[PDB]
Amino acid sequence: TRTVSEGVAHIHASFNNTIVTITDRQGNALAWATSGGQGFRGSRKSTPFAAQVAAEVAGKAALDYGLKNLDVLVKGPGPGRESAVRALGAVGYKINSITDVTPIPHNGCRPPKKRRV
Amino acid sequence: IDYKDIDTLKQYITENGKIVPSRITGTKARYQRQLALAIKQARYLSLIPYTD
Amino acid sequence: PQVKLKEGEPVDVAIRRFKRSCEKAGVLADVRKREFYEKPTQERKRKKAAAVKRYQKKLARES
Amino acid sequence: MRHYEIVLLVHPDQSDQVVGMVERYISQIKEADGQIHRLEDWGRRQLAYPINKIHKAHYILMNVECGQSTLDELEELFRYNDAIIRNLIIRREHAITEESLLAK
Amino acid sequence: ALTNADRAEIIAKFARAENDTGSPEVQVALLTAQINDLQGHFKAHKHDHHSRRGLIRMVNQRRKLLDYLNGKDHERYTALIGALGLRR
RNA sequence: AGUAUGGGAGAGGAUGGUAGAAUUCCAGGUGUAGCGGUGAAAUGCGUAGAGAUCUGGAGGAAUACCGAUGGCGAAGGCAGCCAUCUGGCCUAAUACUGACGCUGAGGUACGAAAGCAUGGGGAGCAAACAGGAUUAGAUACCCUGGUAGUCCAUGCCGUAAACGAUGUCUACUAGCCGUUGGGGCCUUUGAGGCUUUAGUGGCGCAGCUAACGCGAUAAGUAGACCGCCUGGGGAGUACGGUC
Repeated sequence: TRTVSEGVAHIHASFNNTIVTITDRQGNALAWATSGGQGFRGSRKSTPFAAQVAAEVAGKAALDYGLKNLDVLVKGPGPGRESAVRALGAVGYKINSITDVTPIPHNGCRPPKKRRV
Repeated sequence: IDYKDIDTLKQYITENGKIVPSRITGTKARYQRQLALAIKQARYLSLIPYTD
Repeated sequence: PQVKLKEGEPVDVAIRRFKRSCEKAGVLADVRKREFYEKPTQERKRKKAAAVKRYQKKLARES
Repeated sequence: MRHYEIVLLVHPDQSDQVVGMVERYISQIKEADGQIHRLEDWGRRQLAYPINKIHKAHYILMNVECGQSTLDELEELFRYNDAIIRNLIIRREHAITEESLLAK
Repeated sequence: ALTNADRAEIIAKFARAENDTGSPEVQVALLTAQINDLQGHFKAHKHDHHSRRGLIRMVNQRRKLLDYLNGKDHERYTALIGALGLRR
């Protein structure tokens, strides 16, 4: 219905899963994909392959909205960030910027205890 | 050094807005302490950003 | 960061440049440190060992 | 009798009243005791980060010397004034009168 | 606190000679003035132990000087403690 | 050994205010099938809409970068910024007092964390506890939740591998390389180089040591005073007493 030419891609990468969300500016969502949705159940969610396939799914869905240039923001550690941004370019989008925006506390709340494995 | 010398203050700030260690610029310790104090005062006065 | 793009900059080269910028910023190191809580005793021991290693490196590079 | 340096941020919508604010402040300080050793107006500067969704403000600097009661009442007025969104007060040694940088 | 004029007043009053700033009378008077002055501070800041240590140091120094003066000359000791109001 | 006058550095202490990042919760906009978690899973959350993303509120606790084998403090300890009150230390030259000193049985003051009492507060974390896993069994290590507590005001308790496993004070005894706060001198225009002093580190001669090692910050050469030891267990235990 709505036509948008430029948008933002948010990548939430962790040690367990990666989420790719396509939004317009001002922060309204358009489409989103995840490793769990494209199979890769369980431990497989963290592999770069799942990240790349999820990114391709998200880009293909956004092309229906019909935008070409997007800005990429990466938040979180974990593999598949570079794979995800590469896949977004591979769908033929023009990336306008790519930034690292993981939040950092100024010595705030106490973290959980260390694991004795 | 005072908090009004914004140009010299930015001379010792990275692009993220963080203070540069004295190892990188060869500054003396006494000057570095005053520099950090002035940088924090300027941040509070909002002449320079906290982050970015 | 904010890795903006030239007209001729390829996606792969842009991503490599962005990786270099993130590694220079060292945000992931702070993210890793924030994950688990470290006792002040452990922090002091780690810093003492790091200082010893740095002084040994300086002595080795001087002589 | 101590020396202080004061920085005040004023809402630009109330920059037309800054003359009244400064005149009454300096008049009170003077009729109590002490002198004003510098008055400076940097103008309507842009902010590095917004405060209360405000992106620009008027900067006034005062280098004064006064007493404890005067300092208390200045704190009182600065706190319960509304055009003043931020202030900084710093104890100083020696009197500063020279044209400071960035004042222009 | 005490100022230069305040200290000079006590020094001039209790001095035993010209430029006499080292006499036991002068030292005890200065310590007494400082101790009486700090009582106001320690009423409002009862949990300031780090400064109370310095206060006890002042008290002990005053006691040692008084004992030395009493050993040297009894009349000067009595006159000084009478003038300063100390009970011993 | 101490006093007066000028100058200097500091997360030294107490009181009050204030700033920014982040976690949690709440309301709302976009938007739709998963999210979360592990070695692998499961418990758990979600189609009365989660997670993701954007805006706006509430509250508590802690202060990234600077940051350092750095600094301050008797020790325990002390880190955002500002003001008020306040202790000690370093440094120059004169002036002043004239042994006023050192140590210290009893005594007294301070003294991490946990804990206790009365009243508040409660984001995050988390003894006890509940559930899910692993295992021959699991009462644990792992996962999801979670109360006291951690925070504040006023008191108590008086213990730690409270450690440099090294009581306090004084004098003397090759050198080499760092660093912090001052003083002086010399270059010659501004940044360097020599000295001296009080701290804080790395090697090392003599000497010492069972050896490891210490070595001007002695565990060397001597002096003053105090505390403590006398095979391993029973035992820092029993009885008596003080708190």
